[PDB]
Amino acid sequence: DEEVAALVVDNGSGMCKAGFAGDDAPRAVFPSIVGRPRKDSYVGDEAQSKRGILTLKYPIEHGIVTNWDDMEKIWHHTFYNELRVAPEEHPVLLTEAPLNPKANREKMTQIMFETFNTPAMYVAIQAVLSLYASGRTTGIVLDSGDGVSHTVPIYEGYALPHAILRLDLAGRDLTDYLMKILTERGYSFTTTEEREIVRDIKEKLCYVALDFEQEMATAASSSSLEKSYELKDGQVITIGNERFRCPEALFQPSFLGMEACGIHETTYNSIMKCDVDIRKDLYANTVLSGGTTMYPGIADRMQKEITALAPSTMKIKIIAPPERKYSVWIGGSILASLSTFQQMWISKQEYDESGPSIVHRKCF
Ligand SMILES: Nc1ncnc2c1ncn2[C@@H]1O[C@H](COP(=O)(O)OP(=O)(O)O)[C@@H](O)[C@H]1O
Repeated sequence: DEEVAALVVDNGSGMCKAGFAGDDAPRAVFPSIVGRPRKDSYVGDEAQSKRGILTLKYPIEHGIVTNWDDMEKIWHHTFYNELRVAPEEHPVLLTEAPLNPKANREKMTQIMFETFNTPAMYVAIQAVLSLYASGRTTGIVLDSGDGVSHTVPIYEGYALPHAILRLDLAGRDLTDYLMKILTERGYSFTTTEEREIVRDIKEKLCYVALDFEQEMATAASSSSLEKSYELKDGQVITIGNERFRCPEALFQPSFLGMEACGIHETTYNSIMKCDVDIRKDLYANTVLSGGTTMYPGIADRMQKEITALAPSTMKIKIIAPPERKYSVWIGGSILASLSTFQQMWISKQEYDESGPSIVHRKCF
């Protein structure tokens, strides 16, 4: 091979995924955190491990970069610590959130070429990459991560900004809600350490009920839905209706005091904002992505809820890839490996010729 490996870096609100184009999975995943004492800067797992003696910062808390100084440190960490490569020696494909401000796109571009001296780079919308990973160029993606969720209609490879909806309800909120209802049950999960334990309980024992009320009735009259969970100190606790009550908040945000529409309604509203001529393509190609869409039963629940909102004559299909937790990264690996994509990279030459603003033309 003549070309060096290209890098794929998925910038997540909670976890960053990094690896090499062509691979089937990211080589590294770490917390999008930077910490400094209350070694001068700590990034990733280490910052989390030593959070006791540090003040943590979340530079991309809700999907959008808010502090470029710390984001630069996360990227430095990604190259030198996680992937152990020199960025000046590899093209880099970066991901961005839907509705990312134009100025931010230019900033990312300038930093890659001027700070890291990348030989080439490109930036793609997360939702679009997930759609690519599913083998489609048209459809609507419901991306629910750690600090944010989005419904992104995509037609022929292009996201439709006017129809994109943002929901400030995701994995983080669900974890805290589970801590709250488990505490109401009689336990006590309130500390940061306990938040990590509940996050684990959430990822392992929660599920989306097909019918909330029926599930609540079953849990109230029997122990058939109860599951045991063992804490590190040996204590075994019981999780009952909390298993499905937690993710139910995605469909009924009021449980969290939020007036926002649930994910099914948000998906429907996005589709309705698109040209009537492509709505059927979206209904027939609703793809789920992100860690928060991993709950067992979520696909069937979405199918049921969307069917209730859409015309009776509409064909509804929910696609839930088993590997959807990393579909963004995988889509990037696929894209960066495409023969026709090689001409699309922004080269250092092109950057020197046109400057940061070239990103709008090259990465439309
Ligand atoms: N199996 C699972 N069930 C439910 N939630 C999960 C599961 N696996 C991961 N999560 C949650 O998904 C979120 C992270 O997903 P991700 O798409 O990586 O987000 P981001 O890109 O914003 O960091 C976290 O809140 C995590 O707890």
